[PDB]
Amino acid sequence: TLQCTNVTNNITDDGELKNCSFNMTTELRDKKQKVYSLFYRLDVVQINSNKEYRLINCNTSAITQACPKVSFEPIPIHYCAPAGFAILKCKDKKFNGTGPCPSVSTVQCTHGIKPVVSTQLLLNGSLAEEEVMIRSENITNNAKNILVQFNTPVQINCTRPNNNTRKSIRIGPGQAFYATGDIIGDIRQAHCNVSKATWNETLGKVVKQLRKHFGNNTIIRFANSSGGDLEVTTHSFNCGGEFFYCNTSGLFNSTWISNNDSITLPCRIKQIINMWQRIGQAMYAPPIQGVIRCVSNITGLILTRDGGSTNSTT
Amino acid sequence: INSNKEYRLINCNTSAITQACPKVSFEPIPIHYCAPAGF
Amino acid sequence: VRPLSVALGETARISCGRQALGSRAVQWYQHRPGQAPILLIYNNQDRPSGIPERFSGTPDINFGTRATLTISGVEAGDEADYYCHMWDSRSGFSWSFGGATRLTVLGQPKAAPSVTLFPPSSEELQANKATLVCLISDFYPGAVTVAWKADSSPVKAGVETTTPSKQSNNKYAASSYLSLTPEQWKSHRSYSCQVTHEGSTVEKTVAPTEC
Amino acid sequence: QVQLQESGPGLVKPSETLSVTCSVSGDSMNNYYWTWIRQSPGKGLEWIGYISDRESATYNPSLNSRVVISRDTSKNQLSLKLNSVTPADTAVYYCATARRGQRIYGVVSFGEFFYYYSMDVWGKGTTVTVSSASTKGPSVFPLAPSSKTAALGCLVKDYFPEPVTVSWNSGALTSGVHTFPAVLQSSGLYSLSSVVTVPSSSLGTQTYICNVNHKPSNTKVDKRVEPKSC
Ligand SMILES: *[C@@H]1O[C@H](CO[C@@H]2O[C@@H](C)[C@@H](O)[C@@H](O)[C@@H]2O)[C@@H](O[C@@H]2O[C@H](CO)[C@@H](O[C@@H]3O[C@H](CO[C@H]4O[C@H](CO)[C@@H](O)[C@H](O)[C@@H]4O[C@@H]4O[C@H](CO)[C@@H](O[C@@H]5O[C@H](CO)[C@H](O)[C@H](O)[C@H]5O)[C@H](O)[C@H]4NC(C)=O)[C@@H](O)[C@H](O[C@H]4O[C@H](CO)[C@@H](O)[C@H](O)[C@@H]4O[C@@H]4O[C@H](CO)[C@@H](O[C@@H]5O[C@H](CO)[C@H](O)[C@H](O)[C@H]5O)[C@H](O)[C@H]4NC(C)=O)[C@@H]3O)[C@H](O)[C@H]2NC(C)=O)[C@H](O)[C@H]1NC(C)=O
Ligand SMILES: *[C@@H]1O[C@H](CO)[C@@H](O[C@@H]2O[C@H](CO)[C@@H](O[C@@H]3O[C@H](CO[C@H]4O[C@H](CO[C@H]5O[C@H](CO)[C@@H](O)[C@H](O)[C@@H]5O[C@H]5O[C@H](CO)[C@@H](O)[C@H](O)[C@@H]5O)[C@@H](O)[C@H](O[C@H]5O[C@H](CO)[C@@H](O)[C@H](O)[C@@H]5O)[C@@H]4O)[C@@H](O)[C@H](O[C@H]4O[C@H](CO)[C@@H](O)[C@H](O)[C@@H]4O[C@H]4O[C@H](CO)[C@@H](O)[C@H](O)[C@@H]4O[C@H]4O[C@H](CO)[C@@H](O)[C@H](O)[C@@H]4O)[C@@H]3O)[C@H](O)[C@H]2NC(C)=O)[C@H](O)[C@H]1NC(C)=O
Ligand SMILES: *[C@@H]1O[C@H](CO)[C@@H](O[C@@H]2O[C@H](CO)[C@@H](O[C@@H]3O[C@H](CO[C@H]4O[C@H](CO)[C@@H](O)[C@H](O)[C@@H]4O[C@@H]4O[C@H](CO)[C@@H](O)[C@H](O)[C@H]4NC(C)=O)[C@@H](O)[C@H](O[C@H]4O[C@H](CO)[C@@H](O)[C@H](O)[C@@H]4O[C@@H]4O[C@H](CO)[C@@H](O)[C@H](O)[C@H]4NC(C)=O)[C@@H]3O)[C@H](O)[C@H]2NC(C)=O)[C@H](O)[C@H]1NC(C)=O
Ligand SMILES: *[C@@H]1O[C@H](CO)[C@@H](O[C@@H]2O[C@H](CO)[C@@H](O[C@@H]3O[C@H](CO[C@H]4O[C@H](CO[C@H]5O[C@H](CO)[C@@H](O)[C@H](O)[C@@H]5O)[C@@H](O)[C@H](O[C@H]5O[C@H](CO)[C@@H](O)[C@H](O)[C@@H]5O)[C@@H]4O)[C@@H](O)[C@H](O[C@H]4O[C@H](CO)[C@@H](O)[C@H](O)[C@@H]4O)[C@@H]3O)[C@H](O)[C@H]2NC(C)=O)[C@H](O)[C@H]1NC(C)=O
Ligand SMILES: *[C@@H]1O[C@H](CO[C@@H]2O[C@@H](C)[C@@H](O)[C@@H](O)[C@@H]2O)[C@@H](O[C@@H]2O[C@H](CO)[C@@H](O[C@@H]3O[C@H](CO[C@H]4O[C@H](CO)[C@@H](O)[C@H](O)[C@@H]4O)[C@@H](O)[C@H](O[C@H]4O[C@H](CO)[C@@H](O)[C@H](O)[C@@H]4O)[C@@H]3O)[C@H](O)[C@H]2NC(C)=O)[C@H](O)[C@H]1NC(C)=O
Ligand SMILES: *[C@@H]1O[C@H](CO)[C@@H](O[C@@H]2O[C@H](CO)[C@@H](O[C@@H]3O[C@H](CO[C@H]4O[C@H](CO)[C@@H](O)[C@H](O[C@H]5O[C@H](CO)[C@@H](O)[C@H](O)[C@@H]5O)[C@@H]4O)[C@@H](O)[C@H](O)[C@@H]3O)[C@H](O)[C@H]2NC(C)=O)[C@H](O)[C@H]1NC(C)=O
Ligand SMILES: *[C@@H]1O[C@H](CO)[C@@H](O[C@@H]2O[C@H](CO)[C@@H](O[C@@H]3O[C@H](CO)[C@@H](O)[C@H](O)[C@@H]3O)[C@H](O)[C@H]2NC(C)=O)[C@H](O)[C@H]1NC(C)=O
Ligand SMILES: *[C@@H]1O[C@H](CO)[C@@H](O[C@@H]2O[C@H](CO)[C@@H](O)[C@H](O)[C@H]2NC(C)=O)[C@H](O)[C@H]1NC(C)=O
Ligand SMILES: *[C@@H]1O[C@H](CO)[C@@H](O[C@@H]2O[C@H](CO)[C@@H](O)[C@H](O)[C@H]2NC(C)=O)[C@H](O)[C@H]1NC(C)=O
Repeated sequence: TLQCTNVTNNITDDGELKNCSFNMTTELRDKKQKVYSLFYRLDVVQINSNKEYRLINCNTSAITQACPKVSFEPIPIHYCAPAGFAILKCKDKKFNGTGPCPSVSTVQCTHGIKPVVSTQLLLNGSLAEEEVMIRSENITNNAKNILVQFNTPVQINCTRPNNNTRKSIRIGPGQAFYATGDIIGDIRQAHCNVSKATWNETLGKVVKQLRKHFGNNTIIRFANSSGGDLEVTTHSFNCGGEFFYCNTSGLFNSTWISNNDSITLPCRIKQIINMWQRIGQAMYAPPIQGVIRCVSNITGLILTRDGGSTNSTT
Repeated sequence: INSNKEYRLINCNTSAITQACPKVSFEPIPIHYCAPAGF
Repeated sequence: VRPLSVALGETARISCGRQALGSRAVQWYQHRPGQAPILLIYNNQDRPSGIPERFSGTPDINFGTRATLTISGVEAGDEADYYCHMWDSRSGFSWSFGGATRLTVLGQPKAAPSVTLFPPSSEELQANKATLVCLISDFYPGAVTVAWKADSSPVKAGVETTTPSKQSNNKYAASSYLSLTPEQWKSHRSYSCQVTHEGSTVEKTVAPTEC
Repeated sequence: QVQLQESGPGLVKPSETLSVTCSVSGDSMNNYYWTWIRQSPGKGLEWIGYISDRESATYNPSLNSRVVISRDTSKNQLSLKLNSVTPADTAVYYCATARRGQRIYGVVSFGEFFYYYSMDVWGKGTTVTVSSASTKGPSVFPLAPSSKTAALGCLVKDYFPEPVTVSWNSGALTSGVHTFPAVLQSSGLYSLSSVVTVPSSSLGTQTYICNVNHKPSNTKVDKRVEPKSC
C-alpha cells in the first residue's frame, strides 16, 4: 500500500508523478523501513483521509527488476549458419520481399542487426535503395501488416529532460532496490524532435511510390492510431536505461491528393514492463540518474489499412 | 548495532546467506585432471 | 531581519533569503526608510536604464550559484533594507520577497550637532501653553541626549523627547519638548537645553529677558 | 511620462470602510498592469494583488477576500476599498505598476515558463491611522524669531492622528527646510515642529506664511509668522 501525493508544482495542470511514502523492509528481517519514492502514474493504481495507491502488476505477475549492471542497449547482432547450410542475401534494389529474387548472394552471417525493442518505429537499422520500397505479404488484406524501408535515414533526438536521482534501498542481503529520487531543478517532461521539412518531403516521396501500386492519381490521408495497449497505441523503446512511450499524432495529421522549423512529440516513461505480454513474470526498469538523451536514425515503418468505407474514395 | 547490547550477522548488509547442508562435506578429495583424444 | 555591515570602497554581496527551485527569475528589490522601493535586478541579472553597473546579480547557469547581488565600490549611501524576490519554476507565485537584510555602511567621519532653542511664540503664550522645543541636526553618529535645565538644575518634569533619526545627509536629527506652562517657562532666569554629542555638548540657552 | 498620485482619508474608526485612490497620468491605462502594496509599523513588506488589461482582478489569498480593486478607464484613476479595519491595520500604503515577465527555461509549448512580475514604476503614498480616539485639530502658533542666518517657524500641537503637513508662502520657500519628528504624549496626542532657513536681512520685508494642513481633521491654517514686537 502506497501513500502518494500529487507532485509538487504550482497549479496550472488541467501531476502523474507521486511522492509515495510506504512501509518497507530492510536486510535485517525483523526491523523495517519507511521510505519515499517518486513514481510515474502508469506503474501504479489506486485502491478504494488521503488516497492510497498500489502497483499495477500486483494482481497479475511476479515482478522483478533488471539489475542496473545489465543494460537494455540494442547491440548489433549478426545471425550465422553452420556448415552444410548457408544464408542467402537478396540484394536487388527494388524488391517487394515476395516472389523470386533476381539478385542472390550467399553469406554465412547477416549484417549488424541491433535487436531494437521498439514499436511503431524502427531505429538504427538498414536503409533501402533508389525508391522507398513497399513490402507486404498480401496487400489486399488490411489486417496483414505492411513494412517500408527508407533510402534516406531520418534524425530524431529523444530526451528525458528531468534530472533524476536514484535511491538505492537495501532489501537484502544481496538484494536491493533502486528507486527514483526527487527531480533537481526545473520540472520538464520527455519529448523527441523531428525535422518538419525532410518530413514533408518524405511523405511526398512516399506518396509518389504509393501511386505506382494504388491509382495513378488518388487521395491519401494520415490519421492517428485506433486503440490497444499502450505498447501499441504509443511508441515504445529503451532510451539508454529507460523505456519511453510517446504520443504520435501531429506526424499523421495530413490529407494528400496528387499534385523553416521542426516538430516535437510528447513522451512518457514507464518502469514496470511486461513486454511480450507474458504473464506470471513482469520486469522493472531501474531509473537512470539525470537527463537522458539518445539520438536515433529511423530506417523503417509498420502500417495497417482501413476498410471498405466508400468505393474508390480514400 | 547501536539495556543490553544487541547484535546482528555480518553478511546481512552484503550478500544473501545460505548454509551448506550437513550431508555435503568440505573434505578435499584427490582429483586427477584428464585430457581428451587429440590432446 | 538579517543584520549585515560592509566597509567603504570595498565590494559587498547579498545572498537571497530563499533558495532557488527550478530555473529562476530573481527580482532584487531595495528599500530606504520613508522612500519608495527601487528595482535593481530583474530576470536574475537584468538591469534597467539608469542603474549603476556596480550592481550585478546572479545569472542563470542552471542552478549552482544561489541568487546573490554584487556591489563593487561600497559607499556610505548604501545603507538600506534588501529583498530578493525569487520567481522560479517550482515555488511558482511568490507572494513574499523573502527576509530583510538591512545594510549599515560604517566608516564615516564625525560631525557636530547643530542645536537651537526656541521660546514660546507671542501667539502661543496667548494660548496658555508653553512648549520648549530643542532641535538638533547634522551629527554622525546619532547618539544625542536632550536635557532640560531650569536655571542650573535638571528638569525631568514633562520631558517629551523624540528619537534621533537619519536625515537625508546620512546624519541624524532629534527634537525635544519640555511639557510646561507659560508660567514655568518664564519662572527661571535662563532655560538651557543640553544636547550632548560624542562627549561634547552644544547647549542653547533661552532667557526670557533677552529680545 | 507616466506618473502617479495617491489620496488618503487619514483617519478611520475600527471596522469601517477605508478608501484610497491612485491617480494615473502621463500614459494610458491599458498598456500595462497595476498593483498596490502596504506595510505595517514594525513588520515587513506584504504583497496584495494585481489587475490586467482585461480588468480582471487577482488577489493574495491571505486577505480573506476582503479586498476589492477597480480602475477607471476615463478618470485615469485607480481606486481601492477596504472594509472591516482593525487597530493593527494602521499602516502606510503605495501604488505601482507591474511589468509582466515570463521566465522561460524549457519548451514554451509545455508551459515550461512561468509568470514573474517585475515592478518598474512606483508612487508616493499616504498614511492612515485606525484608532478609536476622536480626531484632534492641530494647534498652530507662529513661533517668533529672535534678534541677536536665524530661525522662525510655526508649531503644531495636540493633534490626533497624523499626518499634518506644513508649507511656507504657499510654496514660494524651499531651501533650508528641516522638519522634526512628532513626539507621542502620554495622552495619545502628538506635537510637531518645522523650520526654514533664510538670509539674515529678510525679516519684515518677506511675509512668511506657514500653511498647516491636518487632513484627518481637515484643518488648514494659513497662519503668518512675524518677529517679536521688541
Ligand atoms: C506505516 O505504519 C504505521 C504503523 O506501523 C505499522 O505497524 C507496526 C506494528 C509495525 O509493523 C510497522 O512496521 C508498521 O508499518 C502507520 O501509522 C499508524 O496508522 C494507524 C492507522 O489507523 C493509526 O491508527 C490510529 O490510532 C488512533 C489512536 O490514537 C491515539 O494513539 C495513537 C497511538 O497510541 C497516537 O498515534 C494518536 O496520536 C493518539 O494518541 C494521542 O494523540 C494525541 C494527538 O496527537 C496526543 O495529544 C497530544 O498530547 C501532547 C502532550 O503529550 C500535546 O499536548 C499535543 O498538543 C497533543 O496533541 C495524545 O497525547 C496521544 N495519546 C497517547 C499517545 O497516548 C485511533 O484513534 C485511530 O482510530 C480512529 O479512527 C478509526 C478508523 O480509522 C476508528 O475505528 C477509531 O475508533 C478511531 O476513531 C475514534 O473513535 C473514538 C471512539 O471510539 C472517538 O472518540 C470520541 O471522541 C469524542 C470527541 O470527539 C468524545 O471524547 C468521545 O467520548 C470519544 O469516545 C474519536 O473521536 C474517533 N476519532 C476519529 C478521528 O474518528 C487509528 O486507529 C496509528 O496511530 C498510526 N501510528 C502509529 C501506530 O504509530 C503508517 O500510516 C504506515 N504508513 C503507510 C502504510 O504508508
Ligand atoms: C526540442 O525542441 C524543443 C522546442 O524547440 C526544445 O525546447 C527548447 O528548449 C530550450 C532549452 O534547451 C529552451 O531554451 C530557452 O529559451 C528561453 C527563452 O529564450 C528566448 O527569449 C529570451 C529572453 O529574451 C527576452 O527579451 C527578448 C528580446 O529582448 C524577447 O524576445 C523575449 O520575449 C524576452 O522578453 C523578456 O521581457 C519581456 C517584457 O517584460 C517579457 O514579456 C518576456 O517574458 C521576457 O521576460 C532570449 O534571451 C532568447 O534568446 C536565446 O535564444 C536565441 C535563439 O532562440 C539565441 O539566439 C540567443 O543567443 C539566446 O540563447 C530567446 O529569444 C531562454 O530564456 C532559456 O535560457 C535561460 O534559461 C536556461 C534554462 O534554465 C538557462 O540555462 C539559461 O542560462 C537562460 O537563463 C538566462 O537567460 C534568460 C533569458 O531570458 C534570463 O531570463 C535568465 O535570467 C538568464 O539570463 C542571465 O544570464 C544569461 C547567461 O546565463 C545572460 O545572457 C543574461 O543577460 C542574464 O545575465 C533557454 O534558452 C527553449 O525555449 C525551448 N523551446 C523552444 C521553442 O525553443 C528542446 O530543447 C529540443 N530538444 C532537443 C534535444 O533538440
Ligand atoms: C543534476 O543536476 C545537478 C545540478 O546541475 C548536477 O550536480 C551538480 O554538479 C555540480 C558540479 O558538477 C555542482 O556544482 C558545484 O559543485 C562544487 C563541488 O564539485 C567539485 O568537485 C566535483 C567532483 O565531485 C566536480 O565534479 C565539480 O566540477 C567541482 O570541481 C571543481 O569545479 C570548479 C569549476 O571551475 C573547478 O574550478 C575546480 O578546480 C574543480 N575542482 C576539482 C575538479 O577538484 C561545489 O563546491 C559548488 O558549491 C559551491 O558553489 C555553490 C553555488 O554554485 C554554492 O551554493 C556553495 O556554497 C559552494 O560555494 C563555494 O563555496 C566555497 C567555500 O565556501 C568557495 O570557495 C567557492 O568559491 C564557492 N563557489 C561558488 C560558485 O559560490 C557547486 O555545488 C552542483 O552543486 C551539483 N548539484 C547537485 C544538486 O548535486 C548533477 O550532475 C545532475 N545529474 C546528472 C546525472 O547530470
Ligand atoms: C487522435 O486525435 C484526436 C484529435 O487530436 C484526439 O483527441 C480528441 O480531440 C477532439 C478535438 O476536437 C476532442 O474534442 C471533441 O470536440 C468535438 C467538437 O466540438 C466542437 O464543435 C462543436 C460543434 O461542432 C459542429 O460541427 C461538427 C463538425 O461537423 C459536428 O460534429 C457537430 O455535431 C456540430 O455540428 C461545438 O458544439 C463544441 O463546443 C462549442 O459549443 C460549446 C457549448 O458548450 C461551447 O462551450 C464552445 O465554446 C463551442 O462554441 C466544439 O467547438 C466535440 O463534439 C467532442 O465531444 C463529443 O464527442 C466526444 C467523443 O465522442 C464525447 O466524449 C462528448 O461527450 C461529445 O459527445 C469533443 O469534445 C476529443 O475530446 C478528443 N478525444 C478525447 C478522448 O477526449 C485523440 O485522443 C487522438 N488519439 C490518439 C491515440 O492520439
Ligand atoms: C492539421 O493540424 C492543423 C493544426 O495544427 C496546428 O499546428 C501544429 C504545429 C500544432 O501546434 C497545433 O496545435 C496547431 O493547431 C489543423 O489546422 C487547424 O484547423 C483549425 C480548424 O479545424 C483552425 O482553426 C480555425 O478554423 C476556422 C474555421 O473553422 C470553422 O469551420 C470548421 C469546419 O470547417 C469547424 O469545425 C469549426 O468549428 C469552425 O466553425 C478558421 O476560420 C480559422 O482561420 C482564421 O484564423 C487562422 C489562424 O487561427 C488564420 O490563419 C486564417 O487566415 C483565419 O483568419 C482557423 O483556421 C486552425 O487555425 C488550423 N491551424 C493551422 C495552423 O492552420 C488542420 O486542420 C489539421 N489537418 C487535418 C486534416 O486535420
Ligand atoms: C544513422 O546511423 C547510420 C548507422 O549508424 C548511419 O548510416 C551509415 O553507417 C555506415 C556504417 O554503418 C557509414 O558507412 C561506412 O562506414 C564504414 C565503417 O566505418 C567504421 O569502421 C571504420 C573502419 O573500421 C572506421 O574507420 C570508422 O570510423 C570513422 O567514423 C568514426 C565515427 O563513427 C570516426 O571517429 C573515425 O575517425 C572515422 O571517420 C567506423 O568506425 C566506413 O569504413 C565507410 O567509410 C563508411 O563511412 C555511413 O557513413 C553512415 N551514413 C550514411 C549516410 O550512410 C546514418 O548516416 C545515420 N543517419 C543520420 C541521419 O545520422
Ligand atoms: C490531485 O489530487 C486531486 C484529489 O482530488 C485530484 O482532484 C480531482 O480532480 C478532478 C478533475 O479531474 C475533479 O473532478 C471535477 O469535479 C468538478 C466538480 O464536480 C467537475 O465540474 C469537473 O468536471 C470534474 O469532474 C475532482 O473533484 C478533484 N477532486 C476533488 C476532491 O475535488 C486531482 O485531479 C489530482 N491531480 C492529478 C494530476 O491527478
Ligand atoms: C512481388 O514481386 C513479384 C515480382 O518480382 C510479383 O510477381 C509475381 O511473381 C511470381 C513468380 O513467382 C508469379 O507467379 C506471380 O504471378 C507474379 N505476380 C505479379 C502480380 O506479377 C509478386 O506478385 C509481388 N508480390 C506482391 C505481394 O506484390
Ligand atoms: C539532433 O541533435 C543533434 C545534436 O545532438 C543535432 O545535430 C546538429 O545538426 C546541426 C545541423 O542541423 C549541425 O550544425 C550541428 O553541428 C549538429 N550538432 C551535433 C552535436 O551533431 C541535430 O540537428 C538535431 N536534430 C533535430 C531534428 O533536432
